[PDB]
Amino acid sequence: ARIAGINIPDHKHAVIALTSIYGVGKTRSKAILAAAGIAEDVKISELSEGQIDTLRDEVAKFVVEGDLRREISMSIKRLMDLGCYRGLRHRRGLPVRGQRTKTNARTRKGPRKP
Amino acid sequence: PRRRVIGQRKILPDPKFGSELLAKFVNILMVDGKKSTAESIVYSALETLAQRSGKSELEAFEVALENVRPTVEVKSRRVGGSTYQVPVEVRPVRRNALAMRWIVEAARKRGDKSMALRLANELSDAAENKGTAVKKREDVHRMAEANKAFA
Amino acid sequence: RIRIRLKAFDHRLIDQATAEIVETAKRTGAQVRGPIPLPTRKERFTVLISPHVNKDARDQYEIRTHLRLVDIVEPTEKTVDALMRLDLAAGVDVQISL
Amino acid sequence: AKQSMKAREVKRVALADKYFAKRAELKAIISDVNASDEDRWNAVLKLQTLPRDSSPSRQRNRCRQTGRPHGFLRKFGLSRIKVREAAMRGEIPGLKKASW
Amino acid sequence: PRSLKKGPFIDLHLLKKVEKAVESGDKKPLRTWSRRSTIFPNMIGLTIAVHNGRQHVPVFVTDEMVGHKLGEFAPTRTYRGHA
Amino acid sequence: GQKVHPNGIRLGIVKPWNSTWFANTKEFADNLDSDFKVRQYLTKELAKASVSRIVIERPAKSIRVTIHTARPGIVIGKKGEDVEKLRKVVADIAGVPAQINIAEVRKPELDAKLVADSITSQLERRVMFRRAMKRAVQNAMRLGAKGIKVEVSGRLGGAEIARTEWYREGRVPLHTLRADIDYNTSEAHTTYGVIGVKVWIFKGEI
Amino acid sequence: NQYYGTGRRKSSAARVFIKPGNGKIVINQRSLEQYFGRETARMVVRQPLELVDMVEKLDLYITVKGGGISGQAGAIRHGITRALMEYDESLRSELRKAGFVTRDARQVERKKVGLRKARRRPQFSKR
RNA sequence: CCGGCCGGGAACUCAAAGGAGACUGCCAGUGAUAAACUGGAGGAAGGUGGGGAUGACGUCAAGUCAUCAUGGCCCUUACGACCAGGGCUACACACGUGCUACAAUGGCGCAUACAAAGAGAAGCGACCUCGCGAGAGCAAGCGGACCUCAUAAAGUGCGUCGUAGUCCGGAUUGGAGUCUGCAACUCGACUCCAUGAAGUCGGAAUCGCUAGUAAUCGUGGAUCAGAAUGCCACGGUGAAUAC
RNA sequence: AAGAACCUUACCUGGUCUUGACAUCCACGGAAGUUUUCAGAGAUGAGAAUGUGCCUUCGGGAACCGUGAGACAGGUGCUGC
Repeated sequence: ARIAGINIPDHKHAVIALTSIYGVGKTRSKAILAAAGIAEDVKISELSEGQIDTLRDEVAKFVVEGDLRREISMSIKRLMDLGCYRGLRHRRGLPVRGQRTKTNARTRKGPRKP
Repeated sequence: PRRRVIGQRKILPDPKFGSELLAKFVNILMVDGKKSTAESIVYSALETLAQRSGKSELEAFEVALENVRPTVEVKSRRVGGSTYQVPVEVRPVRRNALAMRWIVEAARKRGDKSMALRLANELSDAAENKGTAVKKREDVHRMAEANKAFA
Repeated sequence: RIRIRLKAFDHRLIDQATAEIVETAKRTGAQVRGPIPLPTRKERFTVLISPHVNKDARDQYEIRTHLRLVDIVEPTEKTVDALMRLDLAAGVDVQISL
Repeated sequence: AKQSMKAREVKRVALADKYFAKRAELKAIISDVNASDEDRWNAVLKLQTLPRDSSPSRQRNRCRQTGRPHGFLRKFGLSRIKVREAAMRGEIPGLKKASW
Repeated sequence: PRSLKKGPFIDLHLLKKVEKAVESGDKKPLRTWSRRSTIFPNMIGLTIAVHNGRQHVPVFVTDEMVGHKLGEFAPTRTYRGHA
Repeated sequence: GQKVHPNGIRLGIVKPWNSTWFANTKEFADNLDSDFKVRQYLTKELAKASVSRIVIERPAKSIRVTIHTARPGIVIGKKGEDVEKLRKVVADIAGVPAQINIAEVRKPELDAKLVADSITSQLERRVMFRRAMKRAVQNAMRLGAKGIKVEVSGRLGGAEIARTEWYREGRVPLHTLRADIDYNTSEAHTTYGVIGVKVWIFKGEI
Repeated sequence: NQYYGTGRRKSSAARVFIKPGNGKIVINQRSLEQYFGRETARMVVRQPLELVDMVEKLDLYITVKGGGISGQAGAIRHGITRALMEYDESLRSELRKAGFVTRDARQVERKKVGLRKARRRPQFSKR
């Protein structure tokens, strides 16, 4: 009931419990269950430990929870100390993909205080 | 409107057992022109009800419907500029549609595992007189009892 | 085989043209199919009518293009030179296709 | 509507035909599947060094009477103003007022 | 992102300027108006005066700047703050 | 903004088109604007010479221009020569070979373009506007028209404030689509500005 | 022999070829039960065949084109009434009292300029 | 080889041309021997059948001198002309119009039924092969009721999810791409993998709609190299309510 | 505005030309054209080859190119009161 970083829920199905990992979404868990051989509509309460340790190595195949937060944080850090356009937008706290900054972007620039 | 008194629309009856009442009910309960989903909900609410009661489907729906039945309404008119609410004796064809509207408004709340399971809870709760649509009917009756000074 | 395909903008003008070619056909040796009504084409444009603002003020125009199919079968050389002969009108697009 | 602009559009068309004929057979060596590295890296630049206009993506399709850039119709080659005026005068053949 | 079977982009005049500044051995800041060009691994360490529509801002090429384009280090809009 | 163009709606119902040729989409804009150049070029040279409408046929990849004019003797010239001039230049200004034919106008004061020509020339030569409008009205009604309306708009005396005047005689039913309504507008550029003339002539029902 | 009826409803057009036979129904080389599944066209095609109670006596070969399934159901109802009407003409006077011979045109309105979907205005706001 | 595929056939759907047909024409009653109204018959349709186009004299000295034209001023080594780069896409904020949602009348996975209207030659681009996909290669057919865009989607059948911010939501952001284009940084569209924000039906207020309408679902076109949640059109399902 | 990456574009920075990017008339000379190189962000500047076509007053004629002088061109500049 525990993979590389964290606990997965046990009464949920295999792909849904596998998405609780950072770095594993839907297609990642589909490929993980396809490489493991376990049919995805089983529960972790149904499943024993040998299947989940063959799951452990197959999710060690992917860059997952801790070093993935490390990779994303370091990539934003490299852009931010690089001083480029996207880094400077990451620095001020504005959208970086060319959104409209005139009216919208309360997700990026935060909830509407003043 | 301002002039016309035009003839009524005539709908096609209920398919499972021929009634105009259940066709009006599936038309009231529906959403965005989805007739098939609404009639599936209505049928899975009424066949699952007749085994809770014991009678057959139609007249169990009829005394689930007639317990929620507004005898009178209120209205608002004007005589002195005062503009109070005066009660009125309702026509039965709009009484029946207001009954179905109150039943659906009851069933949209009280949330559980289905819409049809919600309806099969609602109509039995109205048919033994402990629902919230019976609370709407007795609140309409109370607001007309308080306003009986004008007639 | 020779088929005649002719288009116009006026159906009153395209009727008389296909009438003339079916008559000059069956004068001499052409058991035709006759004028055959292929569906007309409607080009609907919708322009703004003001020089400036008022987007809601528009005018909708359309072109209609009529089609008639005469398919001359049992062809003789008299059919091909009597189709070489006549020069129907302006506004009529004729194509003889072997 | 600025005679300069009409002059610029008729300027871009005449260069466009000549360098279009050149850059059509110079363009296919870039991205066929499979030519080589060297002709790709030569061909990007020998497509590049030709002047910017003479490419057809710098045309504008102005009106053939007033030179208006916005509100163009490709069927008539006119702006919507001159389409409506020449349609009301009866000069565009077969263009009735649509009413369905 | 440009398609991979096109190759990266650099102007003829900028690339030949870079080559003549390497062959000449001199390392002053040189100016270009070509913000659309990709930086390249032969251009490391030298200063590029990139146009932002008004000025020519000096850009110092780093190891981290290689695959990018030249316009990302010359912001063309000056904003400090409203209030 | 009021009053849809009468020739426009009766193109649907009553009137025929000024241009008569078929074209697919690649030839359409070219034929259209070359015919615009032909009409614009003939406009001056025979707008000294009283024309009402010119119509373009294009049969057999060749342009045919038939003019309707009030004075055909000034149009043909002497010994034909002027119109061969026109023929010689129209096959230059339209590409395809050209033939030009001319009809006579039997009603010189019943076509709205020619009446508008008269009123705009009189307005630019500094006649009073009221005399020109009333004379056009009485002349068309005396030649025989079931109605006329003249509409003259602009400064009209030399004015700080522009004015609009109109005069109808007879009946002129615009909403009736079977009504045969000749209608034309013209402008006279004067020293005080441009003055618009509009002329509706109602000749009967079909 | 072979009696014929054309029904049209809501841009659909059903052709009905009926003959004296068994009670089975065939639409576009499928049977009725496997062509339609919902409660319309199980009532709608039956009501002309049930007001004049002839469900047993005649075979019905049906081709339909266009529209959706309820429009096809109305179109086959209108075709079944006319094709039945080619038998006897007291049938139409008895069936007309419930409808079934009124064609019920009711087309889709065209979308208007400035409106959004042929009646809806786009949200007037005073300021 | 059951696909109208082929002999064939001109019955049917259909395609367009030409006619008919709907007028208070007929019936009874109310109505000043009236105009008319109400009801009835037949009739596909009933009373201007539905929808569109059609905008009277004038008003607002409304809008447009930046589509055009035009009077008068203003400029002429410049307020004119050519180029490269930038900007029109900025952002403490405010408002308008939309789209997506907050789920179970729903979400996801599988199989599957039924449209109309259009566009297409420096264009639309089958089939097959290649990639998870956006796409590429190869490249027939078509100036078109022929070929292509082009599988319609809601629906239906079978499963699973059991009411949680959750298998709802899909913003944001990191990475890897594809295509158009001289060029995708400022500043395109899309695809994949990952992430998984607010949001739990919305204050005072306020808007649209009378029937194939509202609501909802998809498709198409113009502009256009590329770039619609807009605009213009087309169909599918399809109400409630008019004292 | 039925669709701003350059173009569009009218706006700003910088570089450039001013009888002009687009018209007509005079005088002088050269087929028109194509290919190709350098310096340039480019507009542009100097070149290098190839080219000489048709009627013929054939020192001329059309069309294209530059040169100088003006008449003027050009203005999305202002007033929609």
